[PDB]
Amino acid sequence: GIVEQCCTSICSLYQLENYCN
Amino acid sequence: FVNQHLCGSHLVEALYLVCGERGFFYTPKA
Repeated sequence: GIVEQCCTSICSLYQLENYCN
Repeated sequence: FVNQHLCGSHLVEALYLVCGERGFFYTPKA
């Protein structure tokens, strides 16, 4: 999930955008 | 600003800024 991908490891725009509505 | 470790309020803030008037969902447990 988002914590594993963006907190515990380095985030990306590609990944953040997947959580936009 | 998104190409780093983003935790807690910092992650929510990034989602807010990136997603704009779309909004977003923040699901940390899953």
